[PDB]
Amino acid sequence: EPIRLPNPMIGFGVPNEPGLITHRSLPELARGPPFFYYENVALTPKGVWETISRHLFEIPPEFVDSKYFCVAARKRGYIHNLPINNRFQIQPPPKYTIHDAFPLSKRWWPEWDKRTKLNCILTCTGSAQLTNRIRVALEPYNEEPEPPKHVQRYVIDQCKKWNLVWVGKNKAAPLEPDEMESILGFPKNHTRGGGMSRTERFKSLGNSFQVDTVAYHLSVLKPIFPHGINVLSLFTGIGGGEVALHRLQIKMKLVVSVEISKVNRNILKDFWEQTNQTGELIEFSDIQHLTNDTIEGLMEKYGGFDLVIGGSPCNNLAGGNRVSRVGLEGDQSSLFFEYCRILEVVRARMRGS
DNA sequence: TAAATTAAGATTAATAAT
DNA sequence: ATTATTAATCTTAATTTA
Ligand SMILES: Nc1ncnc2c1ncn2[C@@H]1O[C@H](CSCC[C@H](N)C(=O)O)[C@@H](O)[C@H]1O
Repeated sequence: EPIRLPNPMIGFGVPNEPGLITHRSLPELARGPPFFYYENVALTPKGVWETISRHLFEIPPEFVDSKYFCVAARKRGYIHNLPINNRFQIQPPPKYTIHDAFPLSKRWWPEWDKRTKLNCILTCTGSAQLTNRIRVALEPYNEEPEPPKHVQRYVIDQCKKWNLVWVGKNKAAPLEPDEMESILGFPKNHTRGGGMSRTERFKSLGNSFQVDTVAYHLSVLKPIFPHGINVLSLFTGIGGGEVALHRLQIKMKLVVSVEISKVNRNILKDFWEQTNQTGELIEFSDIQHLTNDTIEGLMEKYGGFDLVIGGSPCNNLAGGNRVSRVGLEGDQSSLFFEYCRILEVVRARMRGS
């Protein structure tokens, strides 16, 4: 049978909502050590998560929309072998509604824009030409109490489609990098510096984790590892998993990071020093060049990995991709099988066979 | 020439309507 | 329950700025 997405998309449960599940039955092969945590977009071409689950020991994905953790939706699938009881959220949780998340916006927000929630944060931002087109469409009705319905429809659907917020008179503009940073749960200016351009900031932020969602899942690790963990971070990006562990106060004795973007590696190392991490950070570039024996050598030096965490590329899965939405075997999304290859090396030492 | 700008539909699912 | 309509969606690439 095909994988049906859960409605509501709350996974095994989210804060302040009914339907929390405290126990599941995992397949014997799925079982740690190591713990592992895999992330990707939920809204793939047909059959993709079935294949991902087949290669991750038939674990059913946990589908969670991050709108239950912040102001912006983020419908993601999570395959992991973590315990699911006694999760807790990092504090304080981010603002839940647009009204609280954008305090100045009530000055410009139209009554007929009924959004209390933003849509997914993506790598492609709305253009200044779109802002002008919306402004021009609304101005012939400035002294009218309300524009006609067909004009309202165009503006509303463009604000949703491009995740625009009202910032000036008849002015709907996309989110700023620091706003994306805060909604995704990163500290302010996390992706400012390290040679990252504003353009690259948009892409890296759009590709990243929602930290509060991932932290809520990883929270179960805190009683398990009082002395911290050795982490294998695959497709690290701007370090969503590391920020989550940091916010959970779970010591990272070691992070071996694999991330091909140089500016992303700079952002992660900047975070490592600015938060005064006492553990060691090791940075690799291309996962395709990371050999099995290197993983085994690292485990022999540092004593294995307690957690393997990563999200492999989505560009060949994402609905926004006009060119190469060819599925799991696309040039970038096929790097999922590199995640499985590395994970299997860790499992061979940790659990055997 | 790094950085910025802009527009380029299709695929599903969720929801509404028989 | 079945069908039709609405709705969301970790993007690529060509091009221009500066
Ligand atoms: N061959 C490769 N080796 C290593 N990393 C790669 C790669 N190809 C792509 N990547 C990286 O895979 C990442 C996928 S996006 C994942 C982002 C991460 N979860 C975060 O919190 O930010 C990107 O950062 C991309 O640069």
